[PDB]
Amino acid sequence: VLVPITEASQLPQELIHGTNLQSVIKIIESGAISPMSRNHVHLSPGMRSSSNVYIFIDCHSPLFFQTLKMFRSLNNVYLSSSIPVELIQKVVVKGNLKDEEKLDTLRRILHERNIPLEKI
Ligand SMILES: NC(=O)c1ccc[n+]([C@@H]2O[C@H](COP(=O)([O-])OP(=O)(O)OC[C@H]3O[C@@H](n4cnc5c(N)ncnc54)[C@H](O)[C@@H]3O)[C@@H](O)[C@H]2O)c1
Repeated sequence: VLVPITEASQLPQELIHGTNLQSVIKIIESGAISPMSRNHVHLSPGMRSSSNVYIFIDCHSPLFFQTLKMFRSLNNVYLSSSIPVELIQKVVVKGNLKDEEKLDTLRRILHERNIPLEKI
């Protein structure tokens, strides 16, 4: 069962969507993190073990609850409506030597949208 999240005071300190480098490029280019198979986008308070990309949602955006409908399951996982990339606070990628070309792409699209990228 899910309960509603309607006030910023209920948002954790960070809200993270774990993914890989190929999805985060598709995410930025299509303009939104979409629920896909599931009915909601799954977010971890701050994931698949193979997730090397971490998308931080800006929990302090004045437009947060005008853009997302937010829920929380009893085991503390946050479920949301489509998240526009413009609500993305920061994208953190664990670098792999094999993905150096994709990261240059990610660097450009994120700058074009003024989303900061951090490579660890
Ligand atoms: N992703 C997280 O950080 C997170 C948070 C908490 C728990 N979980 C757990 O993980 C499972 C959910 O799987 P999931 O979160 O990987 O999602 P999912 O299994 O439904 O797979 C959807 C995939 O599509 C990607 N995607 C989203 N928007 C896209 C777009 N516009 N273009 C291309 N790709 C896009 C997502 O990043 C994700 O990799 C559940 O068991 C859930 O409890 C996930």
